Amino acid sequence: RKIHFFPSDLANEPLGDWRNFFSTIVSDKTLISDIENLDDFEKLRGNIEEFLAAYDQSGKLTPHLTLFVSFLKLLETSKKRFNQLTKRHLDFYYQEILHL
Amino acid sequence: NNSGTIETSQSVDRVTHKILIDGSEIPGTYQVKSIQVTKEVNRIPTARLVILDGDAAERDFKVSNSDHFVPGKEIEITVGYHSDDETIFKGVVIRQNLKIRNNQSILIVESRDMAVKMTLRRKSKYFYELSDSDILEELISNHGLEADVASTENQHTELVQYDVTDWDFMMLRLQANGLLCLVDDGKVSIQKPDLSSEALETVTFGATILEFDAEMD
Amino acid sequence: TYKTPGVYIEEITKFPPSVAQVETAIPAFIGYTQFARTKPSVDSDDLILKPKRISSLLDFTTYYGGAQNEQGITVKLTDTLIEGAENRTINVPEPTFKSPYLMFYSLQMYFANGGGPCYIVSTGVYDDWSDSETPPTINFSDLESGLAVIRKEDEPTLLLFPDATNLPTDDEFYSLYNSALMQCNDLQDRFTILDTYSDQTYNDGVEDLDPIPALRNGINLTKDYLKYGAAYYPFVQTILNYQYSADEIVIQHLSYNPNAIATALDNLNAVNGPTFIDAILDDLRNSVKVANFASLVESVLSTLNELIDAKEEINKDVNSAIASSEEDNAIKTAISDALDVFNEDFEGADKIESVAKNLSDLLIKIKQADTNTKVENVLSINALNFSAEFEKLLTYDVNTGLTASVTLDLFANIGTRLDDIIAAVSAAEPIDVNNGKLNGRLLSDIEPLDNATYNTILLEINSHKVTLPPSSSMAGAYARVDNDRGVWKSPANIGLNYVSKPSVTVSHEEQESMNVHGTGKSVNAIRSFVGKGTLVWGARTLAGNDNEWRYISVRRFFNMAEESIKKATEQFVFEPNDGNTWVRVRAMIENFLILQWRAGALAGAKPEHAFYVKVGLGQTMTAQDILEGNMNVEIGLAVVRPAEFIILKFSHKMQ
Amino acid sequence: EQESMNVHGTGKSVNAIRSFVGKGTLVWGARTLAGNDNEWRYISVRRFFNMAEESIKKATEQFVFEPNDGNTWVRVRAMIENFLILQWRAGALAGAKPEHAFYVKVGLGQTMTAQDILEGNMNVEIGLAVVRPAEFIILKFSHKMQ
Amino acid sequence: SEGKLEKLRIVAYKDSKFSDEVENGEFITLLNPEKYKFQYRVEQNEDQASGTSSAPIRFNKILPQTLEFDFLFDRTGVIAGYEVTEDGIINDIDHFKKVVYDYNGEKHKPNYLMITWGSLLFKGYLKEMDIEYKLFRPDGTPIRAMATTKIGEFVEEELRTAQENNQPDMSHYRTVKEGDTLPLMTYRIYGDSKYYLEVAKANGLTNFRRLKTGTELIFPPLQKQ
Amino acid sequence: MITWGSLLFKGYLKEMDIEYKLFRPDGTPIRAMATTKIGEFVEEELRTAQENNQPD
Amino acid sequence: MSHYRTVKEGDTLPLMTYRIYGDSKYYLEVAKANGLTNFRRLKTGTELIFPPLQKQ
Amino acid sequence: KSKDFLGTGWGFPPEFETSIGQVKTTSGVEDIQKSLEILFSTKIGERIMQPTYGCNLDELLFSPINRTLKTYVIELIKNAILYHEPRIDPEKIDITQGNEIEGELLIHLQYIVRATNSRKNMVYPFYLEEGTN
Amino acid sequence: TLNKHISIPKDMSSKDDLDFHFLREEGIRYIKELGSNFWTDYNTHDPGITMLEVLCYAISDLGNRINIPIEDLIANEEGGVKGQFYKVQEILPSAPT
Amino acid sequence: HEFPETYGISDIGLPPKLGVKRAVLARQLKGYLLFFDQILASYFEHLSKIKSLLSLDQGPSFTYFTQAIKDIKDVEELFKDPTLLENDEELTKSLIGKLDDTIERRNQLMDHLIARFAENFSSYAFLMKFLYGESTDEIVLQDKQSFL
Amino acid sequence: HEFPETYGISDIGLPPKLGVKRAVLARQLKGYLLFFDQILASYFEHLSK
Repeated sequence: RKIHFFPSDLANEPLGDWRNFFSTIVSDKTLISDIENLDDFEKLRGNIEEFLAAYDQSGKLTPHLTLFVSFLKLLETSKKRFNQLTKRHLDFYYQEILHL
Repeated sequence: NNSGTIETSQSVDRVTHKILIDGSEIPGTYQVKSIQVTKEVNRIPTARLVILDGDAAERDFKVSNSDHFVPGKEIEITVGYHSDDETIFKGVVIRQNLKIRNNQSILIVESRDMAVKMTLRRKSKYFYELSDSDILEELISNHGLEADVASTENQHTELVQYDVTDWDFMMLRLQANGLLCLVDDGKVSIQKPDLSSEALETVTFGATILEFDAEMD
Repeated sequence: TYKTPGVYIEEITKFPPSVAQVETAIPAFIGYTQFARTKPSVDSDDLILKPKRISSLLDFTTYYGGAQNEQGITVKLTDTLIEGAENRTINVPEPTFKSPYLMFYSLQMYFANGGGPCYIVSTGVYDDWSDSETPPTINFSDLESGLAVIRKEDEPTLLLFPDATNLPTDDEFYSLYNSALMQCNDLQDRFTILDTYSDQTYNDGVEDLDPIPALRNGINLTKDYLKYGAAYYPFVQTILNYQYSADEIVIQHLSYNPNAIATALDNLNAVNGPTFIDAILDDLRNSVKVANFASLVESVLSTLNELIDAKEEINKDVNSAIASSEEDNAIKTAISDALDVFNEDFEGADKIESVAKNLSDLLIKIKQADTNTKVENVLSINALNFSAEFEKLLTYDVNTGLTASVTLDLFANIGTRLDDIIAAVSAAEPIDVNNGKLNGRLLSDIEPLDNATYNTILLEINSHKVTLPPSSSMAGAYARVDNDRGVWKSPANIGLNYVSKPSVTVSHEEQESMNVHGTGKSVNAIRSFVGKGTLVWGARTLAGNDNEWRYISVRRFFNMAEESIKKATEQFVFEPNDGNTWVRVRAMIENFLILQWRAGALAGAKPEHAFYVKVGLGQTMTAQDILEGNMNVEIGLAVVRPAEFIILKFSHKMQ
Repeated sequence: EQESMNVHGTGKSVNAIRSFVGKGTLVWGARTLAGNDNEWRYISVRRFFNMAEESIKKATEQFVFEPNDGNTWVRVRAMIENFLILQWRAGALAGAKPEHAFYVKVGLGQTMTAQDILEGNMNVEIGLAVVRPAEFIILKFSHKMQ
Repeated sequence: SEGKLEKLRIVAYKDSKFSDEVENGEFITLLNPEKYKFQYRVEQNEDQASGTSSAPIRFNKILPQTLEFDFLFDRTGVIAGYEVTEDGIINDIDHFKKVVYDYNGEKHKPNYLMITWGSLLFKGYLKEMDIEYKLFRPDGTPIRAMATTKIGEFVEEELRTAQENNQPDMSHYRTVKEGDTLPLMTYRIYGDSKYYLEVAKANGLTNFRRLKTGTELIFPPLQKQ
Repeated sequence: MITWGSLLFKGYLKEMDIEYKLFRPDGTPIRAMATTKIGEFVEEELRTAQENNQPD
Repeated sequence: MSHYRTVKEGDTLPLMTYRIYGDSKYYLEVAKANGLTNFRRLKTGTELIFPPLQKQ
Repeated sequence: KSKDFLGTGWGFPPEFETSIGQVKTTSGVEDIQKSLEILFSTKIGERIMQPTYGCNLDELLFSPINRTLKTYVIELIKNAILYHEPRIDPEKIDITQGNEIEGELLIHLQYIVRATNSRKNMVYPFYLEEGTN
Repeated sequence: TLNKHISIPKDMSSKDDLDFHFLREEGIRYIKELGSNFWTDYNTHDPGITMLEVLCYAISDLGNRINIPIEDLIANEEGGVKGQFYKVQEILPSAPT
Repeated sequence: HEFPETYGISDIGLPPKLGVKRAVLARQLKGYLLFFDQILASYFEHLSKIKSLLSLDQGPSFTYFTQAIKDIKDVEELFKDPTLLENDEELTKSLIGKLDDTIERRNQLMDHLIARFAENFSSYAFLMKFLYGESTDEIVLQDKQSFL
Repeated sequence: HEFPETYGISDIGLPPKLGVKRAVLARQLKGYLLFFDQILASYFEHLSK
C-alpha cells in the first residue's frame, strides 16, 4: 500500500497500488481493511498460517506468490547462522579478552 | 543420465597427472611412459609406474640412483582432464625393477597400500569373550590402520588363531559371516553387500562401451 | 529508421525481391481483399485494379492484408445440479453464417502445396455484415472487371477465381467461366481450372440439382473452348482455422437458479451511492502561472474521466438485466428506457465526454505555448477554447466566489437517473427464472471473472476448420510437377498438403462416369487411399474423348512450345522475304525442337520421326504471298502420352 | 543519449567511446561531421578518396610538359586505369566487373574544346563506385510444423 | 566486393568452443593454393558364416575427416602488390609455424585451428608438414619455399550428441488423417504392430477400429531394465 | 538405391573423395570431381528365399 | 601456479574465475584470499591475486 | 494436450495484469519464438553462472559484406541453436543487403518445430525419465 | 498428486483374449483338428485364414471394453448413482432406540 | 544490476526505437523485483546494528531494521511517497512498524547481558507495580541499562 | 470393413468392368459374414444393459 502501480495503458502515470496482489492470502478481508493501523496481529497471523498449510505441496499457487514464498523459505538458513552471534560474542569475551 | 555420453568436468582432449612422493612432485625431467592402478574386493590395492631410463653411453641409470623411488617411501597418484585432477591411489613403494633389451631400457616401480603390513608374519593367539567384529577391529588396529567394521550378533567365549597371518585369519572369519572387505587409501572397511544405492552412471552398448564380456551359468 | 549501431529483432519487415525468370505455372487470382495500398502506411487504396506480382504471403499481407473476422460464432453454457453439485456444459456449434471472402485462405493453400510467384487483382475491398445472420454479398460485375484487366498482362498462364462459388446464382457462376474459356482461346496461351458450384444437391429456387450434371449443362461451349480447361471434384477439408475476435462473441447462459438479475442489481446498488458518484459530483461542481493553471486543469480532467468510466460500468450491468429478462417485455422496455435517458448526459446530446477530450488537447498546447511566446499563453484561453470548454460544465460559475449563475450545467442529473435505472431493473427480479451470471456479456469480459470456462470455450471454438474448393491446391500442384519433371508430365497421382480429407466419398460406380462420358466433359477426382492420404486421380481435359486434346499435359506442352518459338522468330520480322531468311528461320526452329526431343517431350527414335519444319516457295508459299509480304512456316510434332491402365496376364508350365 | 550523438538535425555527429561486458573499452561509430550527407557521412569513404586522389596526382606529373594531343591523352588514360584496377582487386571499389566500378574519359569533344587546346589545358574526368560499411543487423524468424 | 580476390586465413584458438583467440595468432597467405581435397570413410562389420551366398552387414562407425593443400612463399619481386623485404621469407615462415605447429605452455598442447576461405570453414589439428627451401641470396637468405600440409577434424563431444539427435525411447504425437489405422501407425513408430492396445489405453479410446480424422494421439516410449 | 537405365543396385557408401578445382575471385567453387565406392546389401529374409535350399 | 590481474571496467568475479580455472565455482575462495566483502561490484583499479589449487 | 513437452513459461518481456493478479505466460510455439528472441539478444558473458550463453553476431558490425562473412554468420547462428534451443531444426538462412547506402544487413531464419522430444529439453514431467539432470 | 511420467510395457504376452498371436494359433489348431481332411492350405493368401485373422482382431476389441472400470460402465447420463446404490448417508444410520 | 540489457532494468536504459510499451513493461518489472530487494536489504542492515543491540552503554529502541534503496534509477517514481527514502528511521516505522515487539525483545537482550555477570533483576517485574502503573515498562528498561 | 477392396464388400463397391457374376458373389459373401456379426453385436449390446 506504500508503492504506486503503473498501468500498461498510461504514459508512466500512477493509478493505485499493489494491494490486489496479496489479497489471496487472507481468507477474511475484515482483518486487513485498515491493516496499516493495526497494533494486534494475532487474528491476522492465524489466517495466514491456515493459508500456508492449505497450499503446502498443493501445486496451486499463482507464480508471483510461488517465488515470494520460496524466497522466504530459503532465508531460514540465514536465520540459523545469524542467531549464533550471541554465543560467539560471549565466548570471545571470556576466552580472548579475559584469557580464561 | 540419458545424454549418450560420459560426464566429465572438462573436454577429454588432454589427460594430465601428478606423482607425489613424501608430499611433493617428482621433477619434470622424468618421463613416465605408463600408469596402472588396480582395486578389488578382498584383495590389497596396487599400482605400477613405468619410467624411461638408462644410457649405454654413460654406463648408468640416473632415476634408479635417486632417492625418489626407494622402497619405504610414500606415494600418491592423481589424474584428470585439463588439470582437473583427483586422487586415485595412496600407498608405499615396495619394489624396483630394471629391464634391458636390444633397443630398450626402462625402470619399473611397484607400490601397495598399507594393508600389506598384515600379510608378513605368522602368529598365535587366544581370544576371549569377543564378537567377530571386535576381533576384526583388533587385528586391524594392531598395524596402525583405520577401520570401519559392521557389527555382528554372536559372541564367542574363546577363539584360537594358529600359525597364520592377520590378513588370512581376518578373511576366513569375515566370509563365515557374509561380509566383504574393501580396502581404500589406508582404511579397511568391512560391510555387507549393498545393492540398494543409486547408480553412479549409465553405460550403453550403442553409445559408450568400448569392450564387453559377460557370462551366465 | 535506426540511429544506434546494433542488432535488432523485428516482427514485420519488407523483403527485396528482384529477379524474374520464365516459368509455366503462373496463376492470376481475381477477388476481394481487406485493403489495396501501394504504401504500407497511407489511408488510400490504389492497387485494386492494378495487377501485382507477389512472391509469398509475406508480400500479400503488406498490400492486401488478412482474413475477415467471422460474425457467426455462438457460445452457449448450461448450469445443472448433480446430487447437489453444480455441473456446467459447454456448447460451441459450427457457424451457419460465414464470411464469403476466401482469397486469403486460398493463398495459404496455394503456397502450402508448392506454388511460386503469382498475380493478384482485387476487385474491391471487404465490406460489413448487416446483422449476425446477414453476411455481405458478391457483385458479379466486379469479377468481370477484374477479368478484363488481367486480359492485358502477358505473364500469367492460369486463371482462378477464389470467390466464384459465393455468387448468388449458378447462372452467374457459369457465365463467368464461359468468359474465361473464351479468353483462353482468344489469347492462345492460358488454361482455366474449374470447380463445381457445390458439393451438395443445391436448390436453384425451382429444382434440386446434382452438381456434376449441373456443371455439364452450365458450360455450353464447343471443343474449341473446352480443350482449354479442366474441372476437379469434390471440395476438400483443410486444417486452417477461422479468424475471429473474442470481444465480438456473446455468451448465452442458462441455469437451474437464475442469478443474472440479482448480480446486476447488486452491482447497481453499489453504483447508486457516495463511493461511486456523489464524491465525484461534489468535487467536480508567466511560466509559473502556466504551471499552476495546468495543475488545476489536470485535476478537473481527472475527475471528469472517473465520471465517464462510471457510465460505462453502468451500461455493462444494465444490459445483462435487459438480456436476461426474456419474459415480460414491458420490463425490458422499462429498463432500456431508463438507461437510454441516463446516457444523454455523456453522449452527443450534451457531451461530457468531448469536454474531457478537449481539455486534454488544450492542456498540452498551453504547456508547450512557453516554447515561443506570451501570445500563445493568451490565445489558448480566449481565442482557443479553455474558456469555452469549462463553460460547458458550468455556464457562469465565475459570477460568484461560490459557483453561481449555473444557467446550464452538465453535472449531477445522474442522481435521479440512477434511481430510475435501479427501480426498473429491480422489477425483473421475480421475472428471470433461467439466466446465469454471465448472460449477455462479452467473451473477453469474462476472462477476469472466470478462467476455466474461458479457456474451455476457446478450445472448443478452435476445433472448427475451414473447407475450400480444390482449384487453388491444384495450381500449387501444377507448379511442383513443372519443376520436378516438366510441363509434359501429367499432374495426376500427386498428394495434397494441408488436406484432412475430401468432403464426400465417391464410389467406383460413380467414378466411371466422371472419367468417361457421352459429352466428353470429364471431371478429375480427389480420392483418399489407405496408407497414403489424399491424391489427385485422373488428368483429363473437358474434351476428354478427343483424339488429340484429351490430356492436360499434352495441351499445356503445346502452349509452352508455341510461345517459345513465337518469341524466337521476332528477330526476323522486318527481314527480306527470300531464301537467305527462310533458311535461317528453319535452322533456329529445328534447334529449339531438338532440345525438347532430348529432354523427353517429343516422341521418336531419331529426329526424322519426332518433328519437321517446312518453309519455301512452292512448298508453303506462292508468288502472291511474296507480293503481300507473308511468310508461311509449317511445323509438325510427335508427342509423348501417359499410361493410364495396367493389364496383367499369367501362364504356367510344369517343371 | 547515444541516439542524439549518431543522428541529429545538424549532421554534427559525435562518435562514442563505450565499455562492454567482457570486452573493455571500444570505439562505437565512425561518422564525419557531415553525418547526414549522402556521399561523405563515413570516415572511411572520405579518407579513401584523399588517398586515391594523391596517388593519381603524383602518377600524372610525368606528362606535364608533353604535347597536348591524342598520343598523350591515350597514355594518361592507360595509366589511371591501371591504378584503379588494382584498387578494385584489393576490395576498395564496388562492382562485379571494371565497367561497374570506374571510368576515365579524356578527349576533344568529350572533355575538352578547341579553346582548351589553345590555352594549354587538359581535362580528365574520373568516376568511382565505393564500398560502404554495414551498421545495422535486422533479424526475422518464421516457422513451419513438421 | 565481388571483384575482390579473397585470400585464405588461419586463426589459432585456446578453447574447444572456438571463442577465445590466441593473441597475435592469425596467419594470412599471400598466394592462394590451386586446389584442396577432402576424404570420407565409413566402416562396416562383414562377418559371415561358411556355406552362405551373402553376409549380414552392420554399420559400425564414421571415421574422422581429412583436408590437404599446398602453399608457396616467394619474395623475389615479380608479383604485383608486394614489396621485397630485407630478410626475404624468414619472418613469413616463422609466423606460420608459431600459429599451426608450436607447443603452447598455457594449454599444454598445440593450438586449435580454424581455416576459412570463401565457402570453406574447417576446424581441427595439424598432423603433417614438409617445407622445402628452393632459392637463396648469395649470403644464404632464402627467398622461395614450398609447403605441404595435412589437417585432421575436431568435434567437441557436447556438439556431437546435438548433431546426432538420437531418438521407443522418446515421446511422439501425430494427427489422424483419413486412411489411417491404429495397427499400421503402431508399426511405423515402434517396429511392431502388437502394441496397439497399449496406445489405445493411453489415449482413452474405446472404438479404436474407427478413428475420427481430427484426433491428436500420443505415443509413449517403451519401459527399460 | 542407385538406378540408371538397366542398372539397379542397393547398398551403402564406403568411401568418398572430393577435390575442388576452379573458384570465383571471392572463393566460390564452380568445379569439383568425386570418386565413390558402394557396397551391397541383402536382407536376411531375402537371402534364404534366393538360396532355395533343398534328403530334406 | 600463481597469477595476478588488474580490474578493468566490465569485469565480474565469476567470469574471471572461469577463464583462469575453467570453472566459475571458485569465486568465493578468490574473494576470501583478497579480503573482499562487496565482491559483486569491483572497483576498476584493484589488483587481485589468484592462488593455485591445493594438490593433496 | 498431446503437445505438452514443449512446455509453458513466463513471457519474455513479462507483463503484469491488474484485472487479475497474474503475470502472463506463453506455451508451445509461442514459447519457442520468444526463446529465440532472448537467445539472440544477449551476449556470451552476460549470465552469471552460465558464462557461455548467447551469441557473437556483434563481431560483424562495421564490416563489408561478402561470401566469407555470409559463411561465418551462418555458422554462428547454427551453433547457437544446437547448444541452446532443443525444440527446433533450422531449415534455411537467407542473408541479403537491402540498402545501397544505409548500413543494413538483413537476415531471415526459417525453422521447423520438432514432433519428437529431445534429450536436452528440460520440461518437468518428461526430463525425469527421458533426459539429463 | 503430481504428474508422473507415462510409458508402455514391453512384454505383450498374456495367453488370453487380449493376445492376438495367442488367439491366432489356437484358431489354426482347432481348424486342423476338425477339418484337415479337406482344408490343408494354411498360407496367407487363403480367404479362410484371412477371415480368421479378422475375427481374432474383433475379439480383442470386445475384451478390451469388458475391462472398462465399473465407475464408467454403470454411469448415468446426468452423473450420480441414484438407481444403482444406496449411499452411506442413507443406508448406514439407525433410528434412535 | 545482475540482469541483461535486454530486460531493460539497467543503468543504460532501453533504446527508443523499441517503443513505449516495452519501456512501460520494464517499469513493471522493477516494481516486482523491489519485493525481493527490500528483504535482502533488511538483513544486511541488521548486521550493521549488532554493536548496538549488545551495547553496554546504550541499546537501540528498535530490534528490526530496514534501508532505503538508492542504486535504482527511478525509485523517486516507484514509491508513492519519496520522503521515506530520505530517512531510514521513518522507513522502518512505516514498513515494519508494529511487527517489532520492542518491549519484549529489548527485555530479552538485557536479561542475557545481565546474566553474563551472574546477576538477576526478576523482582522488578512486580515490585515496580506498587509505584507505577503501565509506565513501568519504560522505567525498568532504563534501570537495567544503568546497572550494566 | 476389415477386408480388402478386392473382396468387394466395402463402401466403394466393385468396378463395373469386372462383370455381374463377381458382383453377385460379393453379395453371397456379405450374407455369410452376417452370421458372425450378429453374434458379436449381441455381446456389445449386452454390456449396454
